[PDB]
Amino acid sequence: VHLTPEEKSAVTALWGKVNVDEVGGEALGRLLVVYPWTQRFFESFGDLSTPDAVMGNPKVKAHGKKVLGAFSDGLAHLDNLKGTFATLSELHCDKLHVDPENFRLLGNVLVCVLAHHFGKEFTPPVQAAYQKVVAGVANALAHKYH
Amino acid sequence: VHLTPEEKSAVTALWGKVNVDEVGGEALGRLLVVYPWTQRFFESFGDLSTPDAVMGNPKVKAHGKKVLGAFSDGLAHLDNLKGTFATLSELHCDKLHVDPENFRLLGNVLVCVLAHHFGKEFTPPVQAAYQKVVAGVANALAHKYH
Amino acid sequence: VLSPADKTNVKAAWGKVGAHAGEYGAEALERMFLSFPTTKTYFPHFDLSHGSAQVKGHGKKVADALTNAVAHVDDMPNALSALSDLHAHKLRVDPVNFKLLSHCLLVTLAAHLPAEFTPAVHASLDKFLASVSTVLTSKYR
Amino acid sequence: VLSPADKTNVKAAWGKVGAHAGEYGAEALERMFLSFPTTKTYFPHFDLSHGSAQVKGHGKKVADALTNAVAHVDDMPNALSALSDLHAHKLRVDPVNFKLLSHCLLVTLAAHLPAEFTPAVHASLDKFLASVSTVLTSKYR
Ligand code: HEM
Ligand code: HEM
Ligand code: HEM
Ligand code: HEM
Repeated sequence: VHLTPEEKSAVTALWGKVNVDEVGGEALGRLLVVYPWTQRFFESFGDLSTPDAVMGNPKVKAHGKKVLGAFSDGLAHLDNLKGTFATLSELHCDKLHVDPENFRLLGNVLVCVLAHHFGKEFTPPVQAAYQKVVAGVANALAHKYH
Repeated sequence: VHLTPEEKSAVTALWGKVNVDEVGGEALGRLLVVYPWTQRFFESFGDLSTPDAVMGNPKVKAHGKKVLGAFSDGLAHLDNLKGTFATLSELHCDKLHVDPENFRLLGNVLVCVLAHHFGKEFTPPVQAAYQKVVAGVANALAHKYH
Repeated sequence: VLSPADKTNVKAAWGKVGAHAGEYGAEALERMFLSFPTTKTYFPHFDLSHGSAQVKGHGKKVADALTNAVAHVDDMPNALSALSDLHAHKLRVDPVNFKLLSHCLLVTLAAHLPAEFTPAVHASLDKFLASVSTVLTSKYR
Repeated sequence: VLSPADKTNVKAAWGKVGAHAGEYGAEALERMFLSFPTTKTYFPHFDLSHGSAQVKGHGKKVADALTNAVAHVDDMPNALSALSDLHAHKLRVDPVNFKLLSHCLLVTLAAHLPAEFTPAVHASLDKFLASVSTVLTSKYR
């Protein structure tokens, strides 16, 4: 997407400090908790009945890790989010039947998780660089839908 | 905008049958009537107190045909809507302070107006090509917002 | 907030679709699927192709539900309750699709009720489909 | 509709903002103007530069309004009817923008009440901002 380099840099530096393993589990669990209809896709995941059932479900914690590594790869190919994500775009569509609006909810929840973790360190400006990225990743994922 | 030349041909054919005088007055008219808060921008046309007051105003009318003609112009440039509307984009941002979200509203109203008019001829397939167009123009108009 | 003119507006356009409600239903669905391909994510089990007997049946059901909302405009909450239940707890359709369908039914009506598809009746049906939407997404969370 | 549980969560989180509500409302506005510049179309008369007194000045008022909806959680429509009228007939702010400022207030709370910004509290506060935005845009047409 059209990040500016001081934008690319500020995103990059922060991403530097993220624990992907724990942060993926968190954004994924928070999605399932604030937008409960999104649980329609994770029924084989067991108990999603309460916030703790969701938040410590090892199945959610482990999927969260897969989603964030994929995300991670994305941040390395910021010039080419579309091809980066095209086989994942086709998977979510044709086999998963995932409405792309879910990609947008997730990005919003993730920004919430960056702020919750970095505090003051997640500034308005850093927030604006990340809003751009999540939008760039949601679009790349929605790209192969037909 | 990723239109098919078959979609480009269906858009093009329909558009050549369009009474711009009648369709622009009608599209601008119903925007002010369906979404009454878009009237804060046209305060100066004057009396916009009713469908009929609105629909009747020759300012509304002269201004709808003016808008429909910038639209025509971009249908002649489907290839570069952004380059075609950069200045129009900058004026609406820097001069008129219009939320681009209103661009979106106007494209949907246009689509109801082309349907209203072509009845039977405005098929799902033609509606679909026109949805893309209106989305493209909205985005191109949104482009120089800062 | 449906005003008495709005309610009138709506009872007259809709009384006119009359025996065609079902075809307008199937028609609004086909325009949605073509114009907004993401909405097809919800009907993975349907034959979505043109003239589908599946899309047909479905149009009727949607149109039947509108008809009954029309006739209970006054208590849409209670009248559409089984359905916000269904949508909220079983189907779990993201709220943003409600606007896409709404638009598509607005466009089917314009194309079919040239004479009644007046600006004031246009503003009314729009407000109408918008409160049906709200009622149907009221128990999501 | 806000459950008891929601109401409890919101009083409790709003509870710790306390004396920073205004400083948090200023900060939320700033996040908003910077992550979605289109919202700036409504503040063409304001100085939107960092530290702008105008901005601090407005964040306080917005903060105050929220504090009062929390204060009357059980009557939000009546506690806020006046600001709905404002937004509806005087200001005429497209509804989409209520969603952007709700998000930026969540982000601000998250950045400052990490201890309390829990998944249930987060679900609670989201439903509350959603329900405040719904009151503010109820009188549009
Ligand atoms: C940042 C956006 C996302 C990324 C990068 C992402 C990445 C991935 C990856 C890498 C996989 C595994 C692919 C495979 O099994 O071969 C996957 C699977 C899946 N994704 Fe996503 N995903 C994203 C968003 C979402 C959202 C928001 C939802 C629904 C709310 C979703 C629904 C699914 C489902 C249901 C699966 C398969 C789970 C299972 O194994 O049973 N995805 N995703
Ligand atoms: C849908 C795409 C749109 C196009 C192609 C467009 C095009 C135009 C054109 C061609 C003009 C004349 C500019 C000039 O003569 O200097 C203009 C002016 C203007 N436009 Fe738009 N416009 C669009 C949407 C909108 C919408 C939806 C609104 C508001 C709800 C809006 C608000 C205005 C205003 C307030 C002016 C100033 C006109 C006057 O006072 O005479 N525009 N636009
Ligand atoms: C105007 C708003 C809507 C109305 C009045 C409506 C009405 C209905 C009705 C009457 C049924 C059938 C229930 C039955 O046989 O028990 C149904 C089912 C269904 N609806 Fe909706 N609906 C609306 C919006 C939506 C939207 C926007 C979507 C997705 C884009 C959606 C997706 C579904 C699905 C997936 C089913 C299940 C269909 C089947 O499997 O047979 N609905 N709806
Ligand atoms: C949902 C949360 C919101 C709250 C609680 C809120 C509250 C307020 C308050 C308390 C005021 C000052 C009115 C007065 O002086 O009595 C106000 C004015 C205003 N609001 Fe909001 N508002 C909200 C959403 C929005 C949004 C989303 C926008 C636009 C992006 C907006 C734009 C404005 C503007 C332009 C003014 C007048 C500013 C001025 O002229 O000084 N509001 N609002």
